[PDB]
Amino acid sequence: QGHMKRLEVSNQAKLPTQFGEFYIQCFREKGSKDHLVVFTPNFSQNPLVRLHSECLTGDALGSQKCDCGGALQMALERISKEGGLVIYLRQEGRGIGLFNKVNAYALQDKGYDTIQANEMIGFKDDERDYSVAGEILEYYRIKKMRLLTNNPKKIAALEKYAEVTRESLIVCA
Amino acid sequence: GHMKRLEVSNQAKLPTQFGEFYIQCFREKGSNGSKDHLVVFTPNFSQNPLVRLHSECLTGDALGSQKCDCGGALQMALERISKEGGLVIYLRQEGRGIGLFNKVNAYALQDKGYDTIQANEMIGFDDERDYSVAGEILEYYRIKKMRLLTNNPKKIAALEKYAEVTRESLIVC
Repeated sequence: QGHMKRLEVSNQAKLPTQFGEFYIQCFREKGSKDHLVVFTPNFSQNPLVRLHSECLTGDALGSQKCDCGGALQMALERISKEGGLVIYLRQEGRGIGLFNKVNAYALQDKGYDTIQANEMIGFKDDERDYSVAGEILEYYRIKKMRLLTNNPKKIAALEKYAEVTRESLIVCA
Repeated sequence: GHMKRLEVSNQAKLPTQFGEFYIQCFREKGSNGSKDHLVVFTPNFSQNPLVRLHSECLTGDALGSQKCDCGGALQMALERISKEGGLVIYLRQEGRGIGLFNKVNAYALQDKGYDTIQANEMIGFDDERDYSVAGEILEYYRIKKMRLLTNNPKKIAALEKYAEVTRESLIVC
């Protein structure tokens, strides 16, 4: 589907998974990051949408940490039963990346407290931008949606691209 | 703290559905955040440890894909190192070093029934994966002998340069 302001869209492809049959489609922001949307063949005019920030440990390694453990899996189970999309953004560790997140873990392991840890690695504010997700929503022509999130910054960002109903994602509560 | 090509994080504990691992991030110095390689390992592994040199594959690794290209491979390797002792060296080299965007387009061509010669040409496909950073990781952990869980002669051939390698076959499908 071509390009829209340094965002390239791949063809869609079938992906059979243990959760069921999805389509996937890559959105390459050129800079340069390959985001992915995973969607059920049919979804409604008010689909369940999960905006997921990459978390390698929870997503791929079966982490049991509450930071992101089980979250991707829960979202894929939910869109599978109910229809919808997962918008998989490549923004590991709130935008500061895996390296720093691993050091944050190791600081936690040694028993530093939250503020000491942040201070030592350097993480000031959450550096994530979600406007790229807005473009993906326009591409699929989603006007209203149920967003699976407990993050008001994600809610706040997407409400200028569509009508958002919040829905909580409690994996670890 | 640096090495030759890589910067190394602190080691961090990761509790997983497979057992308790340690993880350590190896970042290519002067990389944007897209070369944060990760080693996942069991505490105090042997002198002939099981090693999986894993090329990032989002669909298999994170999305529960049932495709034989990479479906189940990461899970199998984590189950195995947890029982036997060892390491997964997770290299950020999605799509044979060509990337996720191209991989999804390659999938879409297979969906349409193009044959393998046709798909390659149309995608613009050489296997661009370098494994020499895995060598520095092996040197860092002082691994001079290993059982390499793979069916790829190029992975074997490359790691033979740094250590004595015994091949172990990976059977997922």
